[PDB]
Amino acid sequence: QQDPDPSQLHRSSLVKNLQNIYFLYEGDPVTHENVKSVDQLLSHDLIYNVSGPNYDKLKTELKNQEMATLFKDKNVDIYGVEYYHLCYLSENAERSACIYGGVTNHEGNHLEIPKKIVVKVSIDGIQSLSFDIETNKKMVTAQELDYKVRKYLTDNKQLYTNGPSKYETGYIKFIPKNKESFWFDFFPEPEFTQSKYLMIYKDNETLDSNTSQIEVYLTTK
Amino acid sequence: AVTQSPRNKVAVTGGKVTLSCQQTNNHNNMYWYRQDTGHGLRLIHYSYGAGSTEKGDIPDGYKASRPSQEQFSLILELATPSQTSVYFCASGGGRGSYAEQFFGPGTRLTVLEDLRQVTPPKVSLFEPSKAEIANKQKATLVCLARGFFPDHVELSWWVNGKEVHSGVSTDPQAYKESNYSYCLSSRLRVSATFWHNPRNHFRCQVQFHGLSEEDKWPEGSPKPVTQNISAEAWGR
Repeated sequence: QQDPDPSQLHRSSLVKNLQNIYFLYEGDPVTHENVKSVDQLLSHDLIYNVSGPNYDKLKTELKNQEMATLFKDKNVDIYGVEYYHLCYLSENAERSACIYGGVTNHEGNHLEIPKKIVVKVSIDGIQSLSFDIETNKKMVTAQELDYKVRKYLTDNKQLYTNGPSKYETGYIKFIPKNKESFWFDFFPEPEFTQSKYLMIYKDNETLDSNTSQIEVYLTTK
Repeated sequence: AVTQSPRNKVAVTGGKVTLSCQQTNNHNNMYWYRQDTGHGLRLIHYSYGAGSTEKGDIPDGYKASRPSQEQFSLILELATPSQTSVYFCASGGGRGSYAEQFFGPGTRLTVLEDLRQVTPPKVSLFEPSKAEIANKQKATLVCLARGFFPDHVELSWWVNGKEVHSGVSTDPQAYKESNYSYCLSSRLRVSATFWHNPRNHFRCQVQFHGLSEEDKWPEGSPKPVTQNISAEAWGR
């Protein structure tokens, strides 16, 4: 994931229903400690018998069949951004939520004291903001961190609103220890769906919470 | 079933208003429309499901929220007179076409510069014209509510304690009679023989939805809260 060029970023002013991104990062994520699959639809996904305000079943599509059957029986911890429209879990029964990735083994991945990760925000080429992110997982998913980053920026800097955004472009760059860095565009294509957008989390990319960095790049309208 | 709350609302310009829609049909799609005298029913915002909303045809000035399958809210951050209207909510299954939709009871929303114009109604009952009360064979009572504002009222007829819809002839809609004054009327027809029976009881029930607790009214004058006034009368 080699850095993005200005022309490579999505413009927020070009999104008709950007508030459907807002909802995702403005509200609570779906989190579950030590649970194990219960069912499955496609070969690359796992279904859990967990509940939340709007669901009694959770489906998580993973990277591939391999990763799916890899976590199939293990006791995982779940942390993701769920969506409801177009969330086919079965044929009939509903009240199910869907996400991508957000899975990690629960046993021996927790920390005594939460690990704080510094998030260095740069607005208009000027890194003028820094705030902390916290996690208690040794190996955390980029998704978990990405969410925490956006939940903060939305609440404090109005990254997203139920409508337009004050920023035109934006992205988060993950800088792992001895591995290639990568990033996620904060905005979607002019026409999108939560499900199609959230595929950035499907590869279930995990990071060493102790040796990973986070940089955020924003430009105002 | 589809419900809306509030069903009546008077707001001050520049204030925040929140109309709420609750459904029990478990339909994925929910809608928010507005209706304007003479004009049509227009779509403001709608939703394909929880956690998402979509811009309708006249989204400007409105925000929407779909906290869950059952609830769909319409938020008006900065209320303005142009937003005075009758709002309708609706849930929809399948593709969400009209034949697949179910509407709420509607919500009257009136936005004013200040609430000092809001006034309850004057209700009066009238006995049948001496003329018709001979070579008419039918006695017709008239109930008139007027001097009220805004137009958030209901008029119902009750004879002998039980409600009646037969013979009743209420006006389709409150006719405005002045800038800050509405007027509504209704007739109740019965047989002279019935109207002349001292045992029969006629009652015109009128309800006017007025300011609520949430609404702040300048102390000193009586807060024009909701009223349930009734003009009654006996036979002969």
